[PDB]
Amino acid sequence: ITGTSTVGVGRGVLGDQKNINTTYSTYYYLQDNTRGNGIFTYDAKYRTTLPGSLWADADNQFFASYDAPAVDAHYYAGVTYDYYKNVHNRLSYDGNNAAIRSSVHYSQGYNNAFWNGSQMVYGDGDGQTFIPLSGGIDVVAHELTHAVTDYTAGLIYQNESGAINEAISDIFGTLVEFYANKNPDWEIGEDVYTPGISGDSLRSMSDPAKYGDPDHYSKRYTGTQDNGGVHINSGIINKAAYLISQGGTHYGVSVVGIGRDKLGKIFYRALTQYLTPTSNFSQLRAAAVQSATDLYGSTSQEVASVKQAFDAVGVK
Ligand SMILES: O[C@@H]1[C@@H](O)[C@H](O)OC[C@H]1O
Ligand SMILES: O[C@@H]1[C@@H](O)[C@H](O)OC[C@H]1O
Ligand SMILES: O[C@@H]1[C@@H](O)[C@H](O)OC[C@H]1O
Ligand SMILES: O[C@@H]1[C@@H](O)[C@H](O)OC[C@H]1O
Ligand SMILES: [Ca+2]
Ligand SMILES: [Ca+2]
Ligand SMILES: [Ca+2]
Ligand SMILES: [Ca+2]
Ligand SMILES: [Zn+2]
Repeated sequence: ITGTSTVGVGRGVLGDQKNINTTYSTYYYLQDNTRGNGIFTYDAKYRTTLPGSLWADADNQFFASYDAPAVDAHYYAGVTYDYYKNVHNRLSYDGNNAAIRSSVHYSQGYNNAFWNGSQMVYGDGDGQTFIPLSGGIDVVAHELTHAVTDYTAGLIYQNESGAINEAISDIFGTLVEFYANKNPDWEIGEDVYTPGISGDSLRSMSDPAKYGDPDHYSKRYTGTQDNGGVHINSGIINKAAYLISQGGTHYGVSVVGIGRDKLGKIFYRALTQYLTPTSNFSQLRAAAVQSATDLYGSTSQEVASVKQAFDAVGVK
């Protein structure tokens, strides 16, 4: 909508207060004009018609329980935009400041979030498996990274290319979480997963096997569930990325960590320069090696650590 840019305040899913960029035109809309061509947050009103209604508020104060998922989807979309612009010089998910749109209150008791090819969508959870999923910055960044992937490598969402697609979203979801620097970890979804169970998460990058996901290529799932296990075999790549950044000895193979920033530069370059829709795990290794070579040289520790990490998870 056309209006004047202003700043509101509210509370997110976890009860934390934050300011949000809004637009005033009779009502205050969750429309942030300070980033690219706008960040727009919508209310699906417990239905599945998308995008729903652009979120309208009468007084620019968003402290109602019903407001919280919108606050966080809107705010964390902005953080993720900032990450890609400030860290990778990428303007929104298409590189040309495409508008970022998010809908919350999707359906009833919906225990998931997703990028639908045009926008992000967040369920409220059922209060047992999940609370509203936009409360997790790694979830928000995970989904928006799917958009980045769709506009760059275009990894098909099945089998190994789909598992890479998932891992990329977990990797940059985590790197955005570290970028914002509020309780950062190498776990996925911990902030919105199982409110009645402490210390758990949906996936682990540091130890995928914690939740039954493979941490080595020999353990990859080869059935048909989950589009060929795209959320399962992602653990193999998540572990490799974790090792590149943090180091460790995995199945007896030692990896010297090079830190989160260099992990991001290597995998972002791989994603945007070398990966293709049909890339498999072995092609990802080559892409990451070439990216590290571009950035730091063929004889660098960085290239060495990329090789060790993929060796450690059995990807040749
Ligand atoms: O879980 C939902 C909650 O996030 C919202 O605030 O009010 C409706 C609930 O279904
Ligand atoms: O209570 C909710 C209210 O906060 C919102 O503004 O409109 C929908 C209602 O369910
Ligand atoms: O607020 C209620 C919400 O919790 C549920 O998801 O659908 C019915 C609504 O009235
Ligand atoms: O999937 C397994 C899980 O069920 C168990 O609790 O801990 C080990 C995991 O491999
Ligand atoms: Ca209000
Ligand atoms: Ca965390
Ligand atoms: Ca996390
Ligand atoms: Ca939990
Ligand atoms: Zn995903």
